[PDB]
Amino acid sequence: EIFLASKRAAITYNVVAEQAGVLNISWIASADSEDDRRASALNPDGVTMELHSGREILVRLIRHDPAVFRNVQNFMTANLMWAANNYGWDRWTQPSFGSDAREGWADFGRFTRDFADAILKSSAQSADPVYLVHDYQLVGVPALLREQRPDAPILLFVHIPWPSADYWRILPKEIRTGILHGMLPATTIGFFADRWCRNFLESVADLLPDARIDREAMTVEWRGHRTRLRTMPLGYSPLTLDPQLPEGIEEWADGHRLVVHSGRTDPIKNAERAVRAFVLAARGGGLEKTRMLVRMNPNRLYVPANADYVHRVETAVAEANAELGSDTVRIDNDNDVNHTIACFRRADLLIFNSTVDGQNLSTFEAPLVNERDADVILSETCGAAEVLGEYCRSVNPFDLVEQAEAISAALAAGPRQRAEAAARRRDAARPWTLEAWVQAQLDGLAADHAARTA
Amino acid sequence: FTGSEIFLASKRAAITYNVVAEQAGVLNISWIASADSEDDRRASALNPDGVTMELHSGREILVRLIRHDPAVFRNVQNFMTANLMWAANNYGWDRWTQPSFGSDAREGWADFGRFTRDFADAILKSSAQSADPVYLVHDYQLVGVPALLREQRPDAPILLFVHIPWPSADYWRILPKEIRTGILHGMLPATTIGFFADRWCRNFLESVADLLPDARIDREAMTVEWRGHRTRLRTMPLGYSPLTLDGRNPQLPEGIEEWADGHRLVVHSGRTDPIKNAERAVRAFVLAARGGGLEKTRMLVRMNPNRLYVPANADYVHRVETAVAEANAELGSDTVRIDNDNDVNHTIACFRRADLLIFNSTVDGQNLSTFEAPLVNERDADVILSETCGAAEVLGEYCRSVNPFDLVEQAEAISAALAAGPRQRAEAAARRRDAARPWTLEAWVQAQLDGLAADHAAR
Ligand SMILES: OC[C@H]1O[C@H](O[C@H]2O[C@H](CO)[C@@H](O)[C@H](O)[C@H]2O)[C@H](O)[C@@H](O)[C@@H]1O
Ligand SMILES: OC[C@H]1O[C@H](O[C@H]2O[C@H](CO)[C@@H](O)[C@H](O)[C@H]2O)[C@H](O)[C@@H](O)[C@@H]1O
Ligand SMILES: [Mg+2]
Ligand SMILES: [Mg+2]
Ligand SMILES: [Mg+2]
Ligand SMILES: [Mg+2]
Ligand SMILES: [Mg+2]
Ligand SMILES: [Mg+2]
Ligand SMILES: [Mg+2]
Ligand SMILES: [Mg+2]
Ligand SMILES: [Mg+2]
Ligand SMILES: [Mg+2]
Ligand SMILES: [Mg+2]
Ligand SMILES: [Mg+2]
Ligand SMILES: [Mg+2]
Ligand SMILES: [Mg+2]
Ligand SMILES: [Mg+2]
Ligand SMILES: [Mg+2]
Ligand SMILES: [Mg+2]
Ligand SMILES: [Mg+2]
Repeated sequence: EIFLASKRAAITYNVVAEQAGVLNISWIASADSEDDRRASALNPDGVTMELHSGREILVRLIRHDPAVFRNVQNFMTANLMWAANNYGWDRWTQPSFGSDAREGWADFGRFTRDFADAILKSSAQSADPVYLVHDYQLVGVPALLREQRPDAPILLFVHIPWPSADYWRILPKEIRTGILHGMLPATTIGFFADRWCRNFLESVADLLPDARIDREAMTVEWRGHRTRLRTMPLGYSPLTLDPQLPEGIEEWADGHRLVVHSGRTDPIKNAERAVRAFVLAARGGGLEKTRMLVRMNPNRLYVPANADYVHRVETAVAEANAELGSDTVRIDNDNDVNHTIACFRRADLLIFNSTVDGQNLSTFEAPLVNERDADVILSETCGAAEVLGEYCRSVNPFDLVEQAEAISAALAAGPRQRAEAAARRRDAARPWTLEAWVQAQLDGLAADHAARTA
Repeated sequence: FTGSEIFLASKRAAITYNVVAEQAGVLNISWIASADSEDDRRASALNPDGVTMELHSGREILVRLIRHDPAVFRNVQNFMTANLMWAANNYGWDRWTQPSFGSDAREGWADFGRFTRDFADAILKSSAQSADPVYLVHDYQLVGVPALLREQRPDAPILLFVHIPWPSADYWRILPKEIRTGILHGMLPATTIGFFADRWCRNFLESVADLLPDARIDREAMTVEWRGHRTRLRTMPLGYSPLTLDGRNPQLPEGIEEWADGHRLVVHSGRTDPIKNAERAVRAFVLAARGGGLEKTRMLVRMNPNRLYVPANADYVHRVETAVAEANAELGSDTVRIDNDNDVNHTIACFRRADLLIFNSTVDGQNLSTFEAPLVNERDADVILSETCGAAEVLGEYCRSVNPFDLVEQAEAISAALAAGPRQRAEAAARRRDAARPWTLEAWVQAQLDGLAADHAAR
């Protein structure tokens, strides 16, 4: 009786996919490629997939209008909404919204309707449907489901940050209020971090004059709807972690301590500042036997900011080597999860210094697989820092001096200090499994639902 | 405050041989400010007690200039206060690419601690032969001063009044740890902290709650309790100084009256500062005009040069020039003009002539022009006002309140303002003047005194 939906499914012929497997339910997601459109058309029952975890799932892909989907993905969600929720605008010079934003918003409504139709069509014969709506791209869905199913439990879980009210307000009026209107009819809105729940509540208080927020209870009362905000942290999926280095890396790292920065090709991952911080720390000859690997996993390169970030990182690494000597810093840029885990295991120092991050799962996974008791530098603005920051070197991701000094201190630490820190850090990470988080969703929603309906 | 001597301090005294200057005039008290130059130091040495200065408003004040170490000051001014600190509180960083703080930021903090001890020392020396001093400390360069005054004058009323925004907690947190905490430690010992807008007070309380684990905030009482100090946050709006708006009819700058002659005139006016948002103003104008529709309309971008040595400000001027060049290329030659000077007679004259006034700041501590301009305007000009100006909390309901980042919204507001008839414009402008008129400098000074006295009484 549980229905699960999220936009992104990268199929070839994922946390939401693992959750589908845990609950043994179908997963409604978007067809993006032509192959998905064909597979979906040819397979009305859904497409079956085995995940690495060994879980096997059924995925129902929605065939959107291709132009609507193109605009929504490339412009609205991955670019505009991304910069709105992940703090990428300077205000002085960007953004400047024109007609494109309005057409994007209309297209967004159409995409939203596609998901609501799929979810309602699929649940139509269900007497007591439970709706789990995942991701920021589906923020419009709860209002549509609520209109048809006034009594259904609806969780909206957002995997990315929620920005401060002043920053949320950057968006065009129809969009900044329209998104909030779409979300509040949910029974429960979930984020990974208290800071995001707080920012959400402030955004609502600021923009919606009829809303009453309660900061202590973390609730909104708005036009009938009572909505509860919950923080439900996620760390890792053990079954997905249950590898070998990329080519050249083991021999290149052989006689050295290895610093690893790892993340998507997304500006929030902050590899440019990580490299510049390493350079400050290595500035001759502050460090001698150390190399740095920048592991990048290509993702949404249809966004200009993402392409431009890659170039900025490449430029920084070349400048690093020009300074520190040839082959001090390398980039390895592929989407092999096996390579990522291998890099995690080999690291002497792990850097997850994001400008901001909804959670950051790498900061749980990496210490859990690392067999060198690697120290971890973690940005204070990652959702993960609310659970793990006391066990890592928590840093301001904009301060190169602070980061360089953390790098230097981490590499100076002996194996006995590193052993003890790493043990505490693993102990803190270990409870935050995918299975526990799924349970947290259902438990939170069940509790809130009784009050929501009342 | 019977029996009290009041002391007023602020950094900026652009004296060549200002709101704080007018306040010194209102209260008949000396103004302690920074010697920027060699001339300033000489004048201050020659006149230990102070230099007499007539303001154009007609008031006469005594100004006492503090000699700083020349290098300390140039760095505090050029890098810290004109540039780094400005971007922090006026929202000029994208986070993805800027800022990246290096060793210069830590040295800058150290220099800032010096400039701060300079002011606190001078203030305390000046008040040393006073039994019951009252300290009015103005604007963001002096954020460190209240802690030092409190340390040496535990029972003195201290107001710190910040003229610029206070940013959201997440944004304030961009700053290096020593600075983001250090500045809060500096401010909280004040009896009262004032801002021009409620939003700034709210953001300040959030920053304190976020960074200072020892502090307790009350969002409704607007208070902080931290390590002993109870601090009250107050919103004290300021609009205009009537003594700068009376007197003879001002004259327009060279050629403007001719050029604007047969046309409706859109005026954007402001300092050469990215927050003033002229580039978007011009692009919104172009969207509203093209192609036909605003045929008898011209646009004047009045810029007042200030801090052009800051790269962000130089870049802004370049972007505006570029947008004006592109506007003219599109709409026809000489449709949009830039006119730059710091002539206040020219500014008032342009306010007077405007058919449409645009004050569309990306953010603004208050913006006083949005009060002055409707008060002197002779044409019932409409006002487009950014919702992110502190002024909008008082005047937003009486103007066309816009999201300053939305070109479509702004173009539609330009079109709607110019489509309005004389009776609608007359009625709107009368309500707008009525809403603006009470917010005088004199009333704001009284608000400072009244708030401080009340908060001090709650010792
Ligand atoms: O499509 C947006 C991103 O979704 C994922 O990342 C978000 O959700 C993660 C947990 O599922 C968080 O750790 C992270 O902070 C969020 O950005 C996905 O991992 C990314 O590849 C996507 O860009
Ligand atoms: O030195 C910073 C600026 O100070 C003034 O502007 C601030 O204070 C004004 C009121 O005194 C507000 O209207 C404005 O929003 C603030 O930015 C001064 O007018 C500016 O020239 C200075 O750059
Ligand atoms: Mg997307
Ligand atoms: Mg992007
Ligand atoms: Mg808001
Ligand atoms: Mg609600
Ligand atoms: Mg990543
Ligand atoms: Mg991304
Ligand atoms: Mg991105
Ligand atoms: Mg950098
Ligand atoms: Mg930290
Ligand atoms: Mg001077
Ligand atoms: Mg200054
Ligand atoms: Mg500052
Ligand atoms: Mg400051
Ligand atoms: Mg510091
Ligand atoms: Mg504290
Ligand atoms: Mg006056
Ligand atoms: Mg006169
Ligand atoms: Mg008090």
